[PDB]
Amino acid sequence: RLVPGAAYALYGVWPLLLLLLALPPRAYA
Repeated sequence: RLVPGAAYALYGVWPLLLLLLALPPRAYA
């Protein structure tokens, strides 16, 4: 029902931490 940000940042932050958990270095290594 169009959340007021409550279910927006929480949903857009999981993939960021997921990206950070498997984030590669600037030189790939």
